[PDB]
Amino acid sequence: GDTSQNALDWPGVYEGVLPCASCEGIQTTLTLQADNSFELKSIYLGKDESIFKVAGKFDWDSNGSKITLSDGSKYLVGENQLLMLDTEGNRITGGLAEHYILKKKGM
Amino acid sequence: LGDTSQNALDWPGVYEGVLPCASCEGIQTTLTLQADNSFELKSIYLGKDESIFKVAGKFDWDSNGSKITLSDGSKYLVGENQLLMLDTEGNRITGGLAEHYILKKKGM
Amino acid sequence: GDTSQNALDWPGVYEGVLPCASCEGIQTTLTLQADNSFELKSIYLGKDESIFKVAGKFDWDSNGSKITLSDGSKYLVGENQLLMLDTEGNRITGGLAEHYILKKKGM
Amino acid sequence: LGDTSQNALDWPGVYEGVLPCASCEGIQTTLTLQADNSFELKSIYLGKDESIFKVAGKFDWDSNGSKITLSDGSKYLVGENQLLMLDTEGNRITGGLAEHYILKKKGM
Repeated sequence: GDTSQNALDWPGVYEGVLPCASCEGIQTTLTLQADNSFELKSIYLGKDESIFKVAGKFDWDSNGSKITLSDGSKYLVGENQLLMLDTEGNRITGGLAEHYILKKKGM
Repeated sequence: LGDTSQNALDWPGVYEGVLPCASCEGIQTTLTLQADNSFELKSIYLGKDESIFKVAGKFDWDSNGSKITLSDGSKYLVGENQLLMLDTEGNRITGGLAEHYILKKKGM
Repeated sequence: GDTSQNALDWPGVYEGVLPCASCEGIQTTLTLQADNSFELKSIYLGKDESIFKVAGKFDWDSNGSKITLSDGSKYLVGENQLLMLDTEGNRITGGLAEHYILKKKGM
Repeated sequence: LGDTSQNALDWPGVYEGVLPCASCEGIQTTLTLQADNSFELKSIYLGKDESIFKVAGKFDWDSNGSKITLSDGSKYLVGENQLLMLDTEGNRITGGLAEHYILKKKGM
């Protein structure tokens, strides 16, 4: 039971501008609820703004540490943040590693 | 005849860079363009879970002879000794990572 | 001047369920205005529904026949329909060719 | 030990099918899985503008030993003499084109 899922005040809204494969950035808002539902809004930055929204349920891993959303995206749940992981749940390395953090709103 | 980049530039060749990756460290990219408007793309998705993509196809130029669209839908502005990846609208990508979208000709 | 752009009552709302690479289908609504603006809504069908929206300007080709949206997608404008084309503006062939038609709403 | 498809099936092998394509005729697909959880994918995007993709990488199984996720994010349900492509939620794809998501083992 000594998990992040139990330890952290994780329900809430997280925001960041994530790297985009073919655009300025993905202005991301990810809202998590205590009932393991979520709302993801992804704004692909550019002259037209293009907005992807998905709402659904997410799952916790067996360690109560990482979540997987219904769009397949994974996050490490941390103190005042979510860290988006690679397709297979590993931390994203390299020069842009910090760009994958979604900070709890107001921080 | 058209006073265009397509006609002005020695654009057939090999271009390389490391592009931003939506969910990985980066995309080590090698894009080879031929005069007959065929291309070959290699993309190594870097990180703890590496993969390699290789794409071959044809590309097309816009009416202005400036921008190319690859068969995978990616667009590039063809420039002097470089390609600049554009967004889906065909616009130059602005912001913090703008320079990360440049593929320079090999040996530069 | 003898073009589809001049001939057709093309402004309006077009709908269809397009093939999806990794889902049931893309329930698509594409609204075109006379001023060459558009609104595209794409619902990726499944248990969570995921919705992509983009609004912007579109361009006509020199023949006044095919349009290109700000997300890069292309359409042949026809009588009471739009026909989505491949990346390079060619008609999509094969067994599923008719699945790429967006019919004007009410038809 | 786990009573799972991963342990039950002779799943290493080559699977083929023609998948639906978002903006082309179809995707003639060949997916090769190895016992060490590495894969090779060939995808020919059919139509008037043909292109060929080749992807190599690793894949991972879910805890139930039933579903695999490739390094490109695609998921499949591993079954008897077939793979079934799943949606991004990992659910079986329903509707009019449901059977088009099956890749059968080669020679079937």
